[PDB]
Amino acid sequence: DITRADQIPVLKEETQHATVSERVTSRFTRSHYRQFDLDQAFSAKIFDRYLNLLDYSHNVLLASDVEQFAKKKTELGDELRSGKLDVFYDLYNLAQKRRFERYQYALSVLEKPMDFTGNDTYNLDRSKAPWPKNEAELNALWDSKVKFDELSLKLTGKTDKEIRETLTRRYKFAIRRLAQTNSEDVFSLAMTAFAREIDPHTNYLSPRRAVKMSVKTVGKEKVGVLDIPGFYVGLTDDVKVQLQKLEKQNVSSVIIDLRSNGGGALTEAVSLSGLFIPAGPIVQVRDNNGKVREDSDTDGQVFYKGPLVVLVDRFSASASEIFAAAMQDYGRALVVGEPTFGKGTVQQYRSLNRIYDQMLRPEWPALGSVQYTIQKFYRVNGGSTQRKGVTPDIIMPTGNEETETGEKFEDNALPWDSIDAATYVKSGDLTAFEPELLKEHNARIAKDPEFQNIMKDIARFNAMKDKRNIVSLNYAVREKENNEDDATRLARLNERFKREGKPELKKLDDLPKDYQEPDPYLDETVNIALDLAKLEKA
Amino acid sequence: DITRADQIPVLKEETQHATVSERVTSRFTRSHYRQFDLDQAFSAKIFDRYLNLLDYSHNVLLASDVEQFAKKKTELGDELRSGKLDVFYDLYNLAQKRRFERYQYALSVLEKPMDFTGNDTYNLDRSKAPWPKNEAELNALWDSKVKFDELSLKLTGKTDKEIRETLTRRYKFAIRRLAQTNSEDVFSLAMTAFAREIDPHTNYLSPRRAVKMSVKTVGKEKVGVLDIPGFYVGLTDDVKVQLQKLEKQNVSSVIIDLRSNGGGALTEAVSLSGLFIPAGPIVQVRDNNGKVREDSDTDGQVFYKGPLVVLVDRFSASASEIFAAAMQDYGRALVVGEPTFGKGTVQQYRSLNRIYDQMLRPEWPALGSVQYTIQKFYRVNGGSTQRKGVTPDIIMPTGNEETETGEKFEDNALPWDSIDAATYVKSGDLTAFEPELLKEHNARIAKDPEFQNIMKDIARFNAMKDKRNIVSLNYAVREKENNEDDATRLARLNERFKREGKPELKKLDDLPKDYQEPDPYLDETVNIALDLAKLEKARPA
Amino acid sequence: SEVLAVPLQPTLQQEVILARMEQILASRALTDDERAQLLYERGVLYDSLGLRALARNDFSQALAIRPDMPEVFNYLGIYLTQAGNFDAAYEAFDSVLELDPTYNYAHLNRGIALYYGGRDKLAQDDLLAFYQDDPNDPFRSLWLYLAEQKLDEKQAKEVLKQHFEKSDKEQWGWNIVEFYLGNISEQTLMERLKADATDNTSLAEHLSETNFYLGKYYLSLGDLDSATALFKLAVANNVHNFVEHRYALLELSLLG
Amino acid sequence: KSEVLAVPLQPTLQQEVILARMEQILASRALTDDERAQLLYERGVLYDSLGLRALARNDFSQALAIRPDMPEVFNYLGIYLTQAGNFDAAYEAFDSVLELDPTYNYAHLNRGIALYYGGRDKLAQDDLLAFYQDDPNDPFRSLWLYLAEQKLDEKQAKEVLKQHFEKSDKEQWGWNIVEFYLGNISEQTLMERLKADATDNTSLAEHLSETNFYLGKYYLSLGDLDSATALFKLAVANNVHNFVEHRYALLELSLLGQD
Repeated sequence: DITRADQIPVLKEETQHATVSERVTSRFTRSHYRQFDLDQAFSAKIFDRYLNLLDYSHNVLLASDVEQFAKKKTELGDELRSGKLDVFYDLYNLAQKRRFERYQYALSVLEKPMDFTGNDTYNLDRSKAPWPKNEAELNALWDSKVKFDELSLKLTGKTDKEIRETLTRRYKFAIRRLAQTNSEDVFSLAMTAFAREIDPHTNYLSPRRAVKMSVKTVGKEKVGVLDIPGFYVGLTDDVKVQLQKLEKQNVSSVIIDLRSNGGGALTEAVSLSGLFIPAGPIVQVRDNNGKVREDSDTDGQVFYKGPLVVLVDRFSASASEIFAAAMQDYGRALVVGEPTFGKGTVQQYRSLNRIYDQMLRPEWPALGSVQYTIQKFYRVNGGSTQRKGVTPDIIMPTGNEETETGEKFEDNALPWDSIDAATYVKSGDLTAFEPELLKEHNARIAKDPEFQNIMKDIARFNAMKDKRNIVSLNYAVREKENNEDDATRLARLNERFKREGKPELKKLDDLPKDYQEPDPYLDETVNIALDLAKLEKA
Repeated sequence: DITRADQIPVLKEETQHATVSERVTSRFTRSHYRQFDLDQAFSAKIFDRYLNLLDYSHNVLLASDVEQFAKKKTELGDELRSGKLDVFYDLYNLAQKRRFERYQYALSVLEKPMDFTGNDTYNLDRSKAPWPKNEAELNALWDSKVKFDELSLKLTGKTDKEIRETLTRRYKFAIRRLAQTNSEDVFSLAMTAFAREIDPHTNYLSPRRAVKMSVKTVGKEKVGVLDIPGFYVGLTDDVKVQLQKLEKQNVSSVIIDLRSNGGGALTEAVSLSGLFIPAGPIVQVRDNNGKVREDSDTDGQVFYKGPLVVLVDRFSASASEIFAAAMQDYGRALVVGEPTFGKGTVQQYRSLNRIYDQMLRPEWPALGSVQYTIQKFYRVNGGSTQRKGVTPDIIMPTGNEETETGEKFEDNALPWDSIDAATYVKSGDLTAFEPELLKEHNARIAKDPEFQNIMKDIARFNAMKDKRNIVSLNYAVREKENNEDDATRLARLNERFKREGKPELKKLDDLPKDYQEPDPYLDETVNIALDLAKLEKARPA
Repeated sequence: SEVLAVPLQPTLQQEVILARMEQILASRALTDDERAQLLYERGVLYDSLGLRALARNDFSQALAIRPDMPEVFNYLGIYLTQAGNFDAAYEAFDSVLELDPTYNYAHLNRGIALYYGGRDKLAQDDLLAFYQDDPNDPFRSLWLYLAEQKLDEKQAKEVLKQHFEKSDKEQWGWNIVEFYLGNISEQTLMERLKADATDNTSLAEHLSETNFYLGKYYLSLGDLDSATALFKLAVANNVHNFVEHRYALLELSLLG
Repeated sequence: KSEVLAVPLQPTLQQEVILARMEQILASRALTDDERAQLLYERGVLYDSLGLRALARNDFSQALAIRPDMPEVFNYLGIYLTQAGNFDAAYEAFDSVLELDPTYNYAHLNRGIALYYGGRDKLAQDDLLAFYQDDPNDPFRSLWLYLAEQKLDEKQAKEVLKQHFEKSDKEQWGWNIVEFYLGNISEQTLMERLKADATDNTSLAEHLSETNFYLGKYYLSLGDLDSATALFKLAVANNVHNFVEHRYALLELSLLGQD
């Protein structure tokens, strides 16, 4: 183990890294969907992003350490083009030293008596904070951080002797981390600073489940539910199987559940769409050069034709969203739930190896990879799914709030935009039904207690997001919040069990580990699906 | 040995001949320079020609034998196209039989007494004679023929016992010939009948020195003579050599001697021409399809630039004629002698073998060849050399007479015709001189005794060609002609010897074997060349 | 806006097959019979790409292995025709029909050769026989017409008219005949060509054929400028194995 | 239509006997690895020149399998990826050319063209301006640069083209295409000067390949797709297979056929 700054090894670029930088820059500047110019404005931003990778919390580096290298911040494009990585390695070695200073100061602080009876607060988001000007200012910031870390552990029932044991372990480990950092970790972080300024799905990479069916029965009526986990190769076949099976059961309507259904295979979105409509295009795919491909299901056998609801949430991403958008745009299915993720783009990997590397530089290692965006998705009506995602016809109460998840929140996400509509024939309309579906939905959820509680949690989450990043360092204030949190949860559970004829819990920890939350959104979608069945029949 | 008709083997087509006929017909009807249609008119002519091949003298076959097969004369094109050769082999076997009849009759007539006192004649050309009607008529014709053959030998000093020994040998040999004739001889003669109706250089074929220079001197004047035997590959190089050498001497003029120079390489005519003229086309070559190629010498260098005579005769053929015509048309040399042969066309061989014959018919023999005309030559002025040949600027006496030899006398020789003139620049003119050269020439040859005798022989030959084919069967009339022939020759020789200071001959057979006739035409051409030399240095502009 | 195709380009299939054929011929995986067959096939491919010298090489090599392939002599005869050596071309076709007298396309090709070789009656014999073998193929009537035009212009036209009237009139080529007969204008011909073409390859093919016969029509009228352009426009389609492509090239060679 | 037309070019006897000879030599085993990759390169260049680009790519790939550090080979593979519309991979290939040999100038032209068709006009201009400075009297260098600059600023492209002409020695024939682009001569004068300059069918065909392509592009940028289409096909009709103008006349037609 390790007791002083000068025993942290000084990290240096490996002989291949200049070349790898040139190759990465070549790919990103020439082939990326986003057509950015690696000019001086862009170089500065790569620079700022690199600093935030070295010091997320703005409590390790000094403003004078930063201004030293910020003079030449606009030159980073050149540096990257010509494989000069001095700025990246110089800052990284300085950051390692500054980090060891912080951890060793933190170890010293731990011995001091802890007092959590203040009205002080801790900011969890320092990403917009001025850089600290000197050691005193760093030291105040780490007094505050160590107090947060201490109090964090106190609120989980640990003793002062045990807080100091844990944090000693943690801070000593963070120091052993510094010595075990290598050249590739530095290079990697420099290419990440470039990558992520282009878009949030672009990256540099250092070198080295089936469909479920159930039937819900409300009154005398029956609804089939297809629980789809992913758009896996083969899905569309397993769904045929299940649809013929529901036919035998004579179901009034069908729900397709694409909640938390992310990524996946685009072919499967196209072919799955095929099962419910017969037309051409499902999706339009645009490359990095204005060229548009239209993808079609050309075996126009419809296997369903009955009332259809698509159930989606904020985590429905990519293939999911294409399928849901097709069904919406064709007027084939009602979409219910939350606005989806808005993942409207596709990335691809590319090796940085060249076939003559081994021959001309036998001493090099293998070289790793880039991932970059190449295609954007558009709907048949012209609009992209990028950002806006799919907006449901009936939005559950959770959807009528701005969320902290989704492409629209990610850093430098590409914008929404549109192209011309494709040629297509709508299979239904369904806008007729919308005002009665919404009136009956709104009637039912005013009286359902799960929904009533969700409304309450939403009102409360909204009055608290004001101060979301500001945490109290007063142990009493924080215990009282933890206890009202546990008591609310307990009451929520007990309200449920009294309704169900199940025994009340005495305390929250007596709850089984395997306890399944109910699914109000799915339950209410069954009701929505049956409403649709009535209105479609006459 | 062989005493009766029925011991002559009957000849039959071999298994390959049908195929060979199809192949020959295919080449001749498709690729020959002459575009004939193998129709019924053509078939008849092939038929007539085949009869003349079987019986040249029209004294073997009967008119009834001929009419038998003449009914189907127009079918011979079909026969040839499809390899049916029944008419050819039937007539050939009939001809063999009829021939044996004639020879055996001749053996019998031979022992009868000979009387050569009659004033009868023998026609050597029976080629347009009516076919004989019967055996009596055949027998009279062979009485006549055997009398000719007998008298022929008597006039060489043989006795009656020796004439009958010889003609017995000859007629018995002609019979042994018949038995030794094979199928290929028949096929061959049938394809010849096809070939030679197209033109006289076309054929079916059954399966199987340097330039010399001297210098002549008249008065103190000198003339260099290049005696060219042939247009051999390499000639043009050997002639440079000789022209440098003549320069080291100082000659007033040069004679190129192309007498009796036939055939040869066309490239050599083109390149030789190059030595005497700056640039341009020498000859235009036309293929079987109206396409015209122009051949030129593209060196640029003239190696002579001095007075030049080209000496030619009736036997100057093909490459020779091209060279002489170029030199004439460019105004570069004076041409002297006789109108040339008129060989204006080129032939090529083709094999009748195909690469798969050995494999598919292993038992066949090898198959032989055709020769046919593919190109005709034209001069730079447009006219062909075919037939008219090259007409000299000064014609020696034997040139102002129609001769027996030359393309214009050959059977079915293609006609003369012309195309457009090629683009060229005349290097001289020489037309002015023509009437003084001719006046001086005519003065000199009125006084030369060789020339005087040539004109005499021409007058006598010309008054004799009336009955040229009609020979007398009177021994005394024929001995008297042989004796006036020998006496004229003896006098000719003795006139020469008296002039030369040489001893007279007493009789003609006392003459040495190695005796060289003089060359009056070359001597007089030396005089012509020197005349040209004066008139050319006397020209101001 | 005249009527032009994109000049045809080698397809990927034709090029991978060639690459495959080279490997097989380099290998020792072939009988003699199989090799001569493959050399023939590679010749046919190279001809279809316009590599006629490489084709002749593979064809000569085939005959060296087996000298009784009529299919090979037919191509050698074609090449001798394009090279203007009609004389030798006749020999090659005779060889085709000696091996297999039922090899019909030899009659067409010997006829064409005899036509360019200025033996119009003999050409007519071959082309009339080629006609009788498939009278509803209009191109058979067109080549026959070209030969008869040199014998007797007015009677050729009459026989062409009869050949059209007796045919089923189905195949597109009858439209070129209709033009030749005076029944339609040049613009109508072109209109029907575009209507009948479905894609670039069929357009190119139609233009190869059609520009050659238009070219010949104008040449026989004395319009060398129009003939020249038309022959080049036929060739521009790169339909290398059409007889009409081959003889558009030959016609241009003769105008030079 | 009395256009200016050549007889479309045909393989010469020399090109075909060399290919036949190359096949035999490759089938022998008489060759160093260096020699073999060199011969495969040479045979690829020949096949490309005859318009057999898949056979070419095959010989090129085989060459790199023997020696992977031939910049001359990557240059061709980059060209082919350009004609195939795979601009992304074409950039990779050219980068590889210039990594092996940064003095390999024609990679700048070809990467420029690739970036032009790939809708990266500023980057294309960088490569084409560098290609220009290496031989400013080569008019075609000014022409490709102009094509790229036309997308940034039409008025300023034209001004820079005018300057490139005025600086030049004005000797090479291609300056006449530039003169047309600048408004100084008419289409008919261009064609008159083309026939005057051509001496034989091969030079005529070449001039027409080049010239019909730039005429084609001019009309395309005016919106006249019928005239552009005709002109591109007329360029291609010359069968000058290895001209860049032939390759991109084909590509331009492919983009008119898709639309």
